[PDB]
Amino acid sequence: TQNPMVTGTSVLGVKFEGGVVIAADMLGSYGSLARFRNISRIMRVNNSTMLGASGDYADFQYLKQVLGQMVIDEELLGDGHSYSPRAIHSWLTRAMYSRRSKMNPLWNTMVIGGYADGESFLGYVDMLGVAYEAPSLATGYGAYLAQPLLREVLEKQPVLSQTEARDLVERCMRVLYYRDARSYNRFQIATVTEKGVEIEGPLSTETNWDIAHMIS
Amino acid sequence: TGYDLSASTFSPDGRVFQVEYAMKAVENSSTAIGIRCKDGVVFGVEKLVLSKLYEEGSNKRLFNVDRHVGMAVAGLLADARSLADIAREEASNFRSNFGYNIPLKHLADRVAMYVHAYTLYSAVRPFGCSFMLGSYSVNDGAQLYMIDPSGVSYGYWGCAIGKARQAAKTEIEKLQMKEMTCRDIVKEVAKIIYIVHDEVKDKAFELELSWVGELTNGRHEIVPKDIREEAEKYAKESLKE
Amino acid sequence: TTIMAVQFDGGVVLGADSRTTTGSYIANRVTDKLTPIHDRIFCCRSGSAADTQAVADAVTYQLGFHSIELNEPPLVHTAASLFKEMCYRYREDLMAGIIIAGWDPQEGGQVYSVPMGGMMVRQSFAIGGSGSSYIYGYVDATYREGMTKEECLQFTANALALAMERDGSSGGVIRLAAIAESGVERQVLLGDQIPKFAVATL
Amino acid sequence: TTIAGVVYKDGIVLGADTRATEGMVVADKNCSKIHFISPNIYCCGAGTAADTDMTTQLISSNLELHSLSTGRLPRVVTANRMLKQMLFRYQGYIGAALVLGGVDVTGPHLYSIYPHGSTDKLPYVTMGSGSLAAMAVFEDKFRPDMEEEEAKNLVSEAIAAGIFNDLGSGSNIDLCVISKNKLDFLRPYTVPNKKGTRLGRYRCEKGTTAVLTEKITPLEIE
Amino acid sequence: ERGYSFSLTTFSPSGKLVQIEYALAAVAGGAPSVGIKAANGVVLATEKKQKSILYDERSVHKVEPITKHIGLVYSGMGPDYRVLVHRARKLAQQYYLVYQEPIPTAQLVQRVASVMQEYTQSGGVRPFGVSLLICGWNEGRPYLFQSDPSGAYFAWKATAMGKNYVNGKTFLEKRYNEDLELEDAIHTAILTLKESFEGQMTEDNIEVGICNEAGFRRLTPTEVKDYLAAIA
Amino acid sequence: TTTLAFKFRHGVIVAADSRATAGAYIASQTVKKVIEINPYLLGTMAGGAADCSFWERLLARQCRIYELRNKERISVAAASKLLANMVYQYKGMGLSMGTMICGWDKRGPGLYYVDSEGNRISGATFSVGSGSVYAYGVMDRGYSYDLEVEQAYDLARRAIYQATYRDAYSGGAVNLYHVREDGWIRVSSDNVADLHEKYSG
Amino acid sequence: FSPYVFNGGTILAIAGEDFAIVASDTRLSEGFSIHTRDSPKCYKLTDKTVIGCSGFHGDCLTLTKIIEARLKMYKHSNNKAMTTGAIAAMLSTILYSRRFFPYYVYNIIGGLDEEGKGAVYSFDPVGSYQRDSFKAGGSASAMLQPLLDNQVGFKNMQNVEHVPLSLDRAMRLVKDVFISAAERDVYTGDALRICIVTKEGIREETVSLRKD
Amino acid sequence: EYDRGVNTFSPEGRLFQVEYAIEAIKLGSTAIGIQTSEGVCLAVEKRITSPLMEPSSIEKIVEIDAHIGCAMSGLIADAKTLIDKARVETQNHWFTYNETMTVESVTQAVSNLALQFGEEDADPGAMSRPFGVALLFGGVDEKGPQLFHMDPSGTFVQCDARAIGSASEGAQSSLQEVYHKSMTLKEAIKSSLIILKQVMEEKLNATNIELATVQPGQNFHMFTKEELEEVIKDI
Amino acid sequence: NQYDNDVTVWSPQGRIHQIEYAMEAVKQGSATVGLKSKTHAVLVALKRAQSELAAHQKKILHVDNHIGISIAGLTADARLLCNFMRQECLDSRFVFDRPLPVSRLVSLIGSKTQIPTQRYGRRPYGVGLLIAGYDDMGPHIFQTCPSANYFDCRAMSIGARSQSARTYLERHMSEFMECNLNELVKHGLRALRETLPAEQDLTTKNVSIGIVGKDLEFTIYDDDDVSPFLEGLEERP
Ligand SMILES: O=C(NC1CCCC1)[C@@H]1CCCCOc2cccc(c2)C[C@H](N2CCCC2=O)C(=O)N[C@@H](CCN2CCOCC2)C(=O)N1
Repeated sequence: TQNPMVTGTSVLGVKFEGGVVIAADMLGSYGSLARFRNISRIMRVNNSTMLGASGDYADFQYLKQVLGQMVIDEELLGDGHSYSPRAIHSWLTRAMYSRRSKMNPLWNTMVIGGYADGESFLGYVDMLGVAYEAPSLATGYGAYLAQPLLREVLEKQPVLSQTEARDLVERCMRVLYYRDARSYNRFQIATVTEKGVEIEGPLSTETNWDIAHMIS
Repeated sequence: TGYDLSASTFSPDGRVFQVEYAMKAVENSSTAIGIRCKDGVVFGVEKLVLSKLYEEGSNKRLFNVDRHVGMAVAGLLADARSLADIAREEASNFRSNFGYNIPLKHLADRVAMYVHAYTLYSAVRPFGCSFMLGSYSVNDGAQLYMIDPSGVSYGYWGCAIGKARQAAKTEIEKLQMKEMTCRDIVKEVAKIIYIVHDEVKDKAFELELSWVGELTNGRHEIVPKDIREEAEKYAKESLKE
Repeated sequence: TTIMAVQFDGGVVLGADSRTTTGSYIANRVTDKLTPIHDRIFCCRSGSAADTQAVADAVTYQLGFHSIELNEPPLVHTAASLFKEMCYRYREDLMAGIIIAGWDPQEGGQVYSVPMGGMMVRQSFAIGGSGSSYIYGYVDATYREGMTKEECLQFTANALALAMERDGSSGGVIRLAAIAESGVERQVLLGDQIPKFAVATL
Repeated sequence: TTIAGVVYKDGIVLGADTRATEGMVVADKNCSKIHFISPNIYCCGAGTAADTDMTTQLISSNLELHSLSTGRLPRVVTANRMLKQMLFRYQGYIGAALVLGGVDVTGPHLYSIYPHGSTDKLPYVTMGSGSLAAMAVFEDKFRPDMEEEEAKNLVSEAIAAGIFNDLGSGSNIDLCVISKNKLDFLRPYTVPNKKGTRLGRYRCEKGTTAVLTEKITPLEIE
Repeated sequence: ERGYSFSLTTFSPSGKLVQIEYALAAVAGGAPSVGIKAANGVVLATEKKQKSILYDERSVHKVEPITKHIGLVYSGMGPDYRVLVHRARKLAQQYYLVYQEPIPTAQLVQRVASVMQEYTQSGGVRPFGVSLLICGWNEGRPYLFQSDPSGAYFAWKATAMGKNYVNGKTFLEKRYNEDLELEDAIHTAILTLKESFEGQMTEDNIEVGICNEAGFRRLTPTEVKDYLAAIA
Repeated sequence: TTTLAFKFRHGVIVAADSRATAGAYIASQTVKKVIEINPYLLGTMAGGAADCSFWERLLARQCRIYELRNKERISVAAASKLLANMVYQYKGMGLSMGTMICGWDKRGPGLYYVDSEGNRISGATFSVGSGSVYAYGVMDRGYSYDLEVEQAYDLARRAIYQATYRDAYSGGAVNLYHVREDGWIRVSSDNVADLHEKYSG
Repeated sequence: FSPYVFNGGTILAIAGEDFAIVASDTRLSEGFSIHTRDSPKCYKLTDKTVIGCSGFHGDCLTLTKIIEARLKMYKHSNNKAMTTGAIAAMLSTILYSRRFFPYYVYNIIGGLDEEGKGAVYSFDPVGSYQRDSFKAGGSASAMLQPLLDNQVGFKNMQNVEHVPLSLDRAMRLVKDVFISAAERDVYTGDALRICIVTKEGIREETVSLRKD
Repeated sequence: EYDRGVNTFSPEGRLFQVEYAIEAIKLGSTAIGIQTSEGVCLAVEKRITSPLMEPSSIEKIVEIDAHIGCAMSGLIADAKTLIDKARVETQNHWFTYNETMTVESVTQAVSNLALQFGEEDADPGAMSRPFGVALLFGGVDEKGPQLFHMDPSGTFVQCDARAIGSASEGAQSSLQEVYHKSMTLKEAIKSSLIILKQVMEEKLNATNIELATVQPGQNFHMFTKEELEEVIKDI
Repeated sequence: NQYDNDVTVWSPQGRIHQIEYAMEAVKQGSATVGLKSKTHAVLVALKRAQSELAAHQKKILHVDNHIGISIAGLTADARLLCNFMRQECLDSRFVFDRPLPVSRLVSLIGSKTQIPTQRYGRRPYGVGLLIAGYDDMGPHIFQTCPSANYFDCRAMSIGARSQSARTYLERHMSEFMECNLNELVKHGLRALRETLPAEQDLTTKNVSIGIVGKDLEFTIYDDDDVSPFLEGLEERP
């Protein structure tokens, strides 16, 4: 992909005590045009792993297809081994790096959330093959607008509860709606716990416009 | 007499003896049976245990070739594993190209043609395995197919491959499987496998059970352990009396 | 170009304008942009004529062979998937926005957008081509659930008429096709049959 | 270049001018732009002359093989499919714009084929640098199901519009009339332009040119 | 599989390529064919007996056009002949594409014979089991050629192939004459076929093609019917 | 970089500076610019450090293989030809190498200049690198075929010293080698600060 | 599309008589943002060898994985672990293999040679490399190197007793130079990971740096 | 004969071609390697076939690298490819790792070629048959002196003392009778020459044998005629 | 006979004689035993010396930190397969950053070694493998054969006279799960000793051991490193 066509905006992720939460708005933008307003940019990879993607949506659909087939192929063996979130993150890092090295990149930034062996995993992979782990993550404009809030909270409180993390991501999504011109007030929250992966569907943030009257 | 050394040579009677020899290899294997019922398909296999040194579950002859498709094999196990890999590749490629689960009939046809391609040349030899494919879907119902070394594929209500296929078929024909559930059919399958098993020649064996149907929501899987224990108890009770 | 498809209970309604331009010259003014891919599966093409013609022909071939092999009517989703695979694999060489609309017995009437770049999404209704930009608001204001086939035909005709009035790259006649279980009913609105909206004066 | 075609009641009429230029200089005054494809199928060509010639020759030979094997008259749709798939394969680098016309078992058929491999099936078509003038003539005067003579006059007027209003078109008008019962290749159909009479005589008399060396090699004849 | 890379046709201690001789035995067991080169054309005739009346005799032709001016017929194996006909048509078209001129008959014969030779030396194939009679008209002249399974070709004034071809050649020697016209050549060809024909000949029992200035064409059953009525 | 080499009555002298830079930043002052291919054969490096190092190491490998196959050391001319053919394959791709191959073979002393631009020439004196013009001046004014060994050492040291004085991209230490009939010897390594002290009172 | 991005990172290595220190900052940045504060640039290769890599993080990750694989393959084929010098030579060849689409990585290897003495090898992106007593690489290398020249190499100092560098003094110097770098190089900061290689093994230490 | 492919197993589980190639080894001239603490000594009977032949052109001991030599027995022409592979291997190792390859690693790399022959699914350049030569690699690496034996089957083993070739039976029995782990290099050289003199047919002299040594100090060294004369005089 | 020269020729009995001959190749090799407890997997290999002056041929090889193998049969085929296995484990660690599970490695070996058994001119691999591994499912002993079949075993023995070892293992397998490492190795050594003739005896020269476990990377013990395990061994009957 030399030129991304339909793209998704920021994806947020936060670790919490006993799981991980990821948030993404449900919009595919065609340049400035909010063309496709009900697309899911979060995928359940398996019972312990979920994946959210910003960037080119067709590249995301391709990656979702390939990952789904890999997970199916592994589940067929029935040998008691399953891909951990870390293994999926490593595989995605390799795939992105290989495509970048061919000068034919997959134009996506991905947040991989997971919960295995009583430990939370939150990984970042960008289109050049830059990957890492962190307590909190935000792609695109989120990196400038959401990440400071997440990191302030986590710096003063390293371990969050699920409720605390959920409130945090809601606040970040509201800020993104206020300030990201490619945002949309309809988003999904995916949570991975020991219980599995649960994707909560169309949500909206309450907004305040009182400053609109504060005009002179 | 020289006519039976290559699959690319017809005998003067129009037979291909290498394919018949591969079929003999299939015939010298422990039996497997598939039964199609109203709700799905049940597979049973008489896995002969050639030594107590082996871990239980070694050399499984039931495979998952797709979420919705199970496969039971008889004959050369390595050839069977190769064909299972081929079937898995076919299902995965079909999902990649057309975006939905491969219909069982189409998968059976594709794998049967792959098998057939090995019956025409001196460069390769025919596969030495027969196998059944079972699936259940809401739209298609329950489907059971069998493929043999010649590449012939047919749909069945009840199928037996292996060395005791004829006796197993005689037993299967006594069931009215068209109006039965998977829950009773698993017991009947265990009973048939126990009946046809040769206690003297074959020594010990493990019963392998799998199924795919409404009760599994279209997913092929090994029969749960309690279900298998009940089925084996029923089969032994049927044998003893 | 302006193309549109809308789902209704039991089928789909497709529509297109008939203008094909090279620069500002109208090379063809009665183009047929609704292409039958199969008995009850159509595609509306926008973008490069050569690319969409080639891709639609390739998909028609692949889908016909697939349907013969399976002995069953193809799924609309299968045709959309074939289109998607071709449009994604060659996204750097193709300029093709496709709408695949049809009817199949399993999922009824379906509309899928395969825009430039090769993503695929199912939609209650889809619009595309250069002129669609001018009717987004209109469709968003006028669409409602539970529209009958007649209402969907009128809705598509109105939307295409507005797009054609504003978009220099659209015009000509409106080609409509309704697809249901019973089959495909095609029609052409031309001249005074095209919905009219008065130009404001003074 | 101006080429055009129309479908009339019983067949096709194709037309072309006969000028070929290099830059802004006339190279050929009598270029033949209507190309044989099969006895019932012809093709006018604009764009790159070598590309048009080679593409039409190739498709004509392939269609000849196809007809030899089938033992049936070729179909226009077959010619169109072969041409368009080849042109698309070459991604517009074969600069052949074509007007393909024929009569087969399913009646008369007229296609316009563009260099990138797009095609249009239409009752009348124009191509070349003079295409717009000819198309103006058609839009003004075309009617469905014209008689043969009306169609001939219409196509001739269209080519004449191209000849007299486009610097890239000129010289003669060639027509090709195709019906199920005949083919009339009219070359030239009209000669609207002619070189003026030479007022003076500039005849170089013998001995006017000075010669340094001369060599006469006798040739043995049968 | 990939094909065998070694030749199935090899030299015997006596210096013979026995597979070629066996392919020639197959040819000699084929249905009789006759070619006659007249002053103003060439006639190819061949027995076309069907096994039963159930066969749609007008569905498969033994006399085939290669180009407007070149036709051919065969003795031997039909499917091999179809292969060679397809190759010959392709070769003629390639020649036309390069030279923008109908391929001369001799050139077409040389190219087809080259293919046939290739099948006597390449790996893992047998020779073609057919002999071809190729008729053509170019440079205001008729041409009659025969091409054998070995890839050797000869120019003939008249010849016979297939079952009973030695008697046919003697008959042609007795009857043939360089000065005779095309219609007399057709009569002579049909008479040559009659010599080795079983049962009564009809317009549906034999196939005839003619090459002259206009081109090569298969004769219709009505024209053959007229010629047969004249022959009686 | 400044490297020089010259043949004279008593063999071949090879001298180099020891500085390596990345842009304007001095990456190192201790780089070894004289590659010891075998006891009778030396290579010098100028230009891209990675290119010169890699390709002269490849040359050393090929020379060892040649000796094993043919039971004799490769000649200087053959070694330089090997290098030139190796680098010609990458012409115009951005390889930066200016190398002197110096040795003693059956034909006596041998001195070849080989660069990535394709040149391969024998000569009696060469200088390569960004500081080679400055070194040429001094060497040319001081050079005779009949220099004594110590005079030759002094000439090489002074030429490299002056080059490091004028050229911003040359400096560090003068490393000096002498190729004789029975193999080369590392003559010395003198820091140009010490030389500056020596050549100025 | 650019296949490269600069992710910052400052690495340092010091060879002692019987030790080698490899240190790095743990900040991972892009543009003017901080991806993470916990990305150390040092990787243990063998009980005797550590490598520091800075630059384009994608290349750093891929290169470290390739080196790990090569070390295991060498151990398989030769039945012994690679020495530090062998690793340096091999890395030079790996980097040159991409001479026309380079790894955008600066590498410093710190370990023990076969004699048990500290060895530091410094590399450029296309594989040029040399042995040094000390070296800095990455974003703040131009800041670090002159101070090390002055304090480890005693350059420009007269009437100073050139004395062998003890481990304690080396640790203090590493910490001080990284503190100075965190004040002036925007990319350097958030923490200092130090790996000390001795015959006893690899010990690890972490020190806080300023976070702005 | 051609009744079987080159990759056909016998009913006893052995490849026919490998067993035949070992039979071919048993026709080679006798070579003997002895490994001691002070180094490795290789010796080989030259087997001069005519007085018009030049003995110096018979190369049965070749240098693989400064620290590795190889003695060979059997079809010597087949040994050339293996020797070149070993030489290229050591030089590739030096280029990549800036160090000397161990004797075991070189032997392993050579042995990996033994069974790389076959007909079908084989690109041009593929070997049609096994190598008919046995090799004794002597060398000195960090682990001291090392002697390795490789045969046509691709099996290689470290040996203290090994005899290959036609007379390898008696030579091996004598080596077992005489070898002790503490023997010196001079002792090993003398013993190997005694065994060669015993098993050879022509009288052992300085022209009809080859002797090389590898020591931790000196590189691979081929004895000259005068050194050979001195050693032979004390026998 | 006409059926016993190519892998692509089925015999009239439904057998493939070339594969059985490769089985013989394995049955000729020196005995090796594998066994396991709840926490450890052990390979014990009896090594042969071709001559009294030659070193004993190595029978245990490294594949990955968690996987080692013991070979019996043609050693060049063994090296081919070992290199393939090593590359597979390296690929797994490169792509997924995790050790390759042992069963998946065995499946890959099965496919690789089955391919040649069906193609003209190819031969079966002439080596049998015992594979000792440790992964998330615990310890594993696998046996792979020239027929490309593989078995998951509580314990196994392959090579010449391995039937005696199998008899011992069948007798004593009930005790393996609750054995500590030392008792496990001693059981392996007794099983291996059952393969020896009366004259021969287990020493520190002809025995090699390989151990893998939860906190123990695959380690090979040779020469004096075997003495601790041999010290407690009693005298054979
Ligand atoms: O002094 C030097 N040559 C002398 C010393 C030896 C022989 C003579 C050159 C002088 C620079 C000109 C060479 O053009 C390049 C060609 C290809 C690749 C690179 C540079 C890579 C890189 N580039 C590329 C441009 C920006 C940059 O920085 C770079 O300059 N690398 C340094 C490495 C030298 N040291 C580092 C490793 O440790 C040992 C010494 C380098 O090649 N210097």
